[PDB]
Amino acid sequence: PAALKRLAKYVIRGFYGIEHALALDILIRNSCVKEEDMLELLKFDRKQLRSVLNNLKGDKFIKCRMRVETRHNYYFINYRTLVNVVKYKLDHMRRRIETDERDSTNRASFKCPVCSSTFTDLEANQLFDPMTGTFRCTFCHTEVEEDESAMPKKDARTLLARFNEQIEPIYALLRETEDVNLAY
Amino acid sequence: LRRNEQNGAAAHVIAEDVKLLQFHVATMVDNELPGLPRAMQKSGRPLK
Amino acid sequence: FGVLAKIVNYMKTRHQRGDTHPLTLDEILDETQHLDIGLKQKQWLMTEALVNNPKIEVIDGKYAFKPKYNVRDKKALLRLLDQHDQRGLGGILLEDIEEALPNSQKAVKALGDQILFVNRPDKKKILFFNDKSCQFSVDEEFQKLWRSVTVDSMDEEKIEEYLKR
Ligand SMILES: [Zn+2]
Repeated sequence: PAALKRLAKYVIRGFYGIEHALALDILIRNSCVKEEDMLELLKFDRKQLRSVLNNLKGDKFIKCRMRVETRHNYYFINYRTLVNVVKYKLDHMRRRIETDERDSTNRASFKCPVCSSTFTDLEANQLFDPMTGTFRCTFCHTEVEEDESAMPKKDARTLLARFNEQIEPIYALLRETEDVNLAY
Repeated sequence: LRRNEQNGAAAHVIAEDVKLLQFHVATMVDNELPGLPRAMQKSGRPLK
Repeated sequence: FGVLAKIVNYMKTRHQRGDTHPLTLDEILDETQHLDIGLKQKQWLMTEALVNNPKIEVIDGKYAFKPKYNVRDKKALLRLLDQHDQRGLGGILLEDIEEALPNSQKAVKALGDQILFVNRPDKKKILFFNDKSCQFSVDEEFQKLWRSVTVDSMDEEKIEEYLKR
């Protein structure tokens, strides 16, 4: 290993449970600590430790194969996958938030106070008075209501920039990744 | 199931919940499944 | 032999006093309202059998220092935790009360110092630690929007990154 994976997992704990964070830190030794040896050292309940290890295994962080022999859980910390897993997690996340941004720009735009029946901007001809100028609802000629939200007045959002900034430590740590090792 | 996934509930909780969801859907499609329990109407009468 | 376990409980309360000093059996037997005759000799045979397995430490000379972990201060807690996290991790609910002031002022002395006390284990367990490096404060919406299954898509992650590349 190298400082890459050390700092990486150290900052990766920040997402999952801090109870999982202590267990991840126990990978300080790559010695592949066994489940019962972990009960001796981590001492978390066998059920709590089992749940925690399984949750840490599911996201492809670590891999375990207790053989048979007392049985010895083949604990691990698969670092080669770790980097790709974190990259895909942010890769999907950056996509989901940008799509949420763009998909939030569409709305009916109009309403009637009574009858609460949004129409569309396209209904202007039906929802209008040749004379009075105020847009009036079809089955209640008493509408005045314009837009509950006018439009994306602000820039894209503070949400996207907030993700950009709160993750600048993660971006910088993946810049420290910088492919230190060309191995498998 | 949606709330469990939202909260990040236990994997076994989600697994059993998905099992029950599958059972309910398959039972609604067909209540005469081979070697599986029958969904009653709280009165002993199997649902149609 | 039951009176012997009672003597063990007595010396446990003696630890609780914090005035633990090198002692012997006669003074304890007197203060616990029991005599000194051949009965003390047979119970001392049992007591030496105890000295063969005295997890509650009962040594022959200067002794009775039960707690496998035993120091007494806020600095003591800090430094023991420090060396143990150099060893890597540790701490249980019984350690503090066996080692130090009576089960109060300890969660207090932990929360007061720079140590943000670690009570993460089960309701009856406190794995003490002091955390220095920052758990990256992540918005809960970001903390759990991060939840996209990706539970067994290994080759899929390879190819997906190769695609976005
Ligand atoms: Zn109306």
